[PDB]
Amino acid sequence: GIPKWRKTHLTYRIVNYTPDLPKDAVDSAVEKALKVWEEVTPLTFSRLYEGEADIMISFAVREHGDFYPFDGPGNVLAHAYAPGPGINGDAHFDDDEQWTKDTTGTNLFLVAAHEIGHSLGLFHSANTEALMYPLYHSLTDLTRFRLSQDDINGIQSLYGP
Ligand SMILES: O=C(CN(CCO)S(=O)(=O)c1ccc(-c2ccccc2)cc1)NO
Ligand SMILES: [Ca+2]
Ligand SMILES: [Ca+2]
Ligand SMILES: [Zn+2]
Ligand SMILES: [Zn+2]
Repeated sequence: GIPKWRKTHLTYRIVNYTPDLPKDAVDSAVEKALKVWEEVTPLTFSRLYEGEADIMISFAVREHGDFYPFDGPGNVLAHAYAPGPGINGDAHFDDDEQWTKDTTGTNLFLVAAHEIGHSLGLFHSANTEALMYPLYHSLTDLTRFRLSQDDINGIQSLYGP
C-alpha cells in the first residue's frame, strides 16, 4: 500500500474528446476506466474542470511533438505519466484515430483504462488478461473484459496491503 504521495483521494479532469464518436464514448470511458479501479480497490476520486486536477486526460492531435507525432491507425495510440511532481497522472490520446467503444477500431474504453492504470502509478504487466498488458489485444469479448491477478497485484501495491 503506497499510492501517489500517500494520497487516497485523486481528482481527474477531462480535457480530451473524440472527433469520430459521441461524447459518451470519451467522457464515460475516462470515468469507467477511472472507476474500474474503484470497483477493484478502495480508491476515492472526483471529476471536475477547474484548471488542472491530479489526473489530467487531454487530447493530442497530429501536432503531438512531446513524444511522437500522429501515426494514424498505427500500433501506438496513447501515453501517460504517474510518478512525478508535475506530470502526476497526466495522459494524451491520439486524436487522429477511430476512437470506438465497441472495439470497432481504437477502443478508447480499454485504452483509457490502460492509461488510467498507468497514471495511478503502474507500468506494464505480462498476463494476456491483464489490463496493463503492453499490447492492445483485439478481444471482441467485451463480456469477459476484466482485471487479472497480474495487474491486480500492481494496483494492490499502490492502494492495498
Ligand atoms: O501502452 C501504451 C501505448 N502503447 C504502447 C505499449 O507498448 S500501445 O501499443 O498503443 C497500447 C495500447 C493499448 C493497450 C492496451 C489497452 C487495453 C488493455 C490492454 C492493453 C496496450 C498497448 N501506453 O502506456
Ligand atoms: Ca495509432
Ligand atoms: Ca498532473
Ligand atoms: Zn503527449
Ligand atoms: Zn502502456
